[PDB]
Amino acid sequence: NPWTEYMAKYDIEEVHGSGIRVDLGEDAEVAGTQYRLPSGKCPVFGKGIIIENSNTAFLTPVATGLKDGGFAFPPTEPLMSPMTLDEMRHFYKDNKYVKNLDELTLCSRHAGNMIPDNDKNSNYKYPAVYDDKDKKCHILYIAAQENNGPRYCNKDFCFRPAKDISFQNYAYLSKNVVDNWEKVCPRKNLQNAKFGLWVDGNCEDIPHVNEFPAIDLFECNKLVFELSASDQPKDRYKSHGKGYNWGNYNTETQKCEIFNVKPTCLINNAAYIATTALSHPIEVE
Amino acid sequence: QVQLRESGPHLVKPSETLSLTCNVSGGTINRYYWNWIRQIPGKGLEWIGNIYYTGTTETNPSLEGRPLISIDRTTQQVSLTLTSVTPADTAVYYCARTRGEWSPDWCLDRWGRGTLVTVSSASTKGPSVFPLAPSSKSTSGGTAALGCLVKDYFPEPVTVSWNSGALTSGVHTFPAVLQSSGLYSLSSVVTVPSSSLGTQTYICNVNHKPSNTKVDKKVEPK
Amino acid sequence: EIVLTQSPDTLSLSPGDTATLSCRASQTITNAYFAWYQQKPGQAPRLLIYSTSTRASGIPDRFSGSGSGTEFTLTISRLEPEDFAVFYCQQYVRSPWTFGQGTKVELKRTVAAPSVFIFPPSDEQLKSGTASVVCLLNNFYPREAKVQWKVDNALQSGNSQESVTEQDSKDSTYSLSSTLTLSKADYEKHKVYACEVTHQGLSSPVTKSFNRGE
Repeated sequence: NPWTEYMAKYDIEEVHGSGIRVDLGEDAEVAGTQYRLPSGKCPVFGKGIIIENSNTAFLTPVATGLKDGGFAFPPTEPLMSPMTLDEMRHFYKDNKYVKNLDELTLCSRHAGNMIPDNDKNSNYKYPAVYDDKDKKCHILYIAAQENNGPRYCNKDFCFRPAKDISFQNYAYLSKNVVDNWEKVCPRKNLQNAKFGLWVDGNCEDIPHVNEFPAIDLFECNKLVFELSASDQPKDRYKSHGKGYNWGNYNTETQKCEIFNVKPTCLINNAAYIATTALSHPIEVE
Repeated sequence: QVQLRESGPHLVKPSETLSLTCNVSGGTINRYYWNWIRQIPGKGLEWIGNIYYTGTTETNPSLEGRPLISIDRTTQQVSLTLTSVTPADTAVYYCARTRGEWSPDWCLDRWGRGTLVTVSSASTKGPSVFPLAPSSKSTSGGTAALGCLVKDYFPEPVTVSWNSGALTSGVHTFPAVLQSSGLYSLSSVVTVPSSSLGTQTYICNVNHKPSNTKVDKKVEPK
Repeated sequence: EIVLTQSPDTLSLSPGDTATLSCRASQTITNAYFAWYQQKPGQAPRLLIYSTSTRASGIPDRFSGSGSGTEFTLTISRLEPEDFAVFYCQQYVRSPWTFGQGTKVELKRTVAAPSVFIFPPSDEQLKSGTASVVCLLNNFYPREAKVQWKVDNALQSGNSQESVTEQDSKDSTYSLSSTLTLSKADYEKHKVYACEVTHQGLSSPVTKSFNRGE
């Protein structure tokens, strides 16, 4: 199959290998207590956390002294989060490879160097969110992504992960974000292209898809993110990247064709845009 | 049961800024898109802009970027900030809520009562209620017609009730007219039994929000 | 923007009849993003159908929407008095969201002649230097009517205005109010003030008049 090299980054179960909507693909112990931890190897472009029971942004620093704080790192001296791209590179000026590393990888590694709650030898590494409008790297103290159930969130934190135009310039980063994600991770939606399966030397349509109405490319990406692999309901729950991570958006018919099988070839249809749950909800190439 | 209510000025000068507020009560603002809709007398309904509780807003390019929409989650009130207003902006403004979050549910199933906003250089003036007294020229046999004339007020709107809402049957409150003087005149009438004129008191209650004036006028036969 | 055009602009249908409303679009509209609305006087629009066919909550099955591409129609099976209102179509495929100009559906009823009343200017207004004479036409159908003012048999022009109420909620009739305004100086120079009314419910024109304080 000639598309093997090209379509490799769309084998999300391999390049990413963890939940997308909720990323809790690994476990780690901090001070003797085991906690769940984001482990996806690819950045989740456009993903953010919405706090529905408070007027607080999830990148606000956690409270220190509750509902008035967010999911971000507590203030520190010297300050570690939030740190701009320029601040990060001068903070690691001595290291050679920080010059090479890009914004997202540097932000992920900067968060990984934060010692979790004075546990020098803990596997835990805080996840990070990078803003490309402010060029700020936000280290997330709270690695949780969703707590929204009728048990105690029908009437009030209560929060959910989602794609939003507000989160347009955000990139959710786990500790395992690879430094070569530009080549092995999906970021941009493919214009005039449609995912398909390569069978018997031909690129055919995805055999079975779920068709949902979608008014634009952004909504189709939001739908795909909602139905994508997650490591939380609503090791048994760990998706390992298995899920409805791909969608073919038909612009003319305003349909969002979502499927749970890794695509292996592309089809040229000028009315279609190929999107993945990890892809940026707006950018195109 | 979610109730939406608009609040704002009734008169705004040209080139000023029009600020309106939509107090959302009885339901959450989350997962819903909040709109501002305007119908100009002479045209149909017009869409102004959107806002999601995340902060995302879309506006109508026809308004030329004048409208600015914001949302306060703590107070659950949605605001409209329209700059460089013009008399053409004179209209009734509604805030409407979409059926849901996803695109097929973007129909507007929840609406406010709407609030009238007039854009003009004219100044606010209170009304003058005059009695339309019953007479032999207003009594057809056993039935009598009476009313009170709300004249020379600006701007709209005016509301009229009779006997503090006790008298409703036979009442007719007509649309106002814009006189050549630039002020509005309105008439409200009611038909009553001809025999009750000398034993029943009829009072018309005229309410004028722009000037904050409430006036009660006793209409007596003459 | 997408332009929506409705037709017909007006309809006079008796209760029990079927109303067909049409809405045309300047470009194709996906079925999932078309809606119909009902608006009564003094009230905000109420949603009837969305997704071109899905009836809103609590809407009777008399209402039925349909269409595809650039053609959409709204049908009301058996009109009853509570249904008569103005109806709008809407599209939300591409921003800006747009509406049709609307269709007014009047309730056709039997002809009723107006009851004419005339009110002299109040002594209170006269003390302010102005005199207004009000002529009232009560509970008539159809809406078409004509009022002519005559001061001392002189037809008046340019010094009167009129307005008409909406269709009454009980008898589906109209009422008209006409105000003749003069300065008290002009008012006191004349004696006879008459209101002349012509309507198809009247065999011949009716005139209600009075003498100034006599």
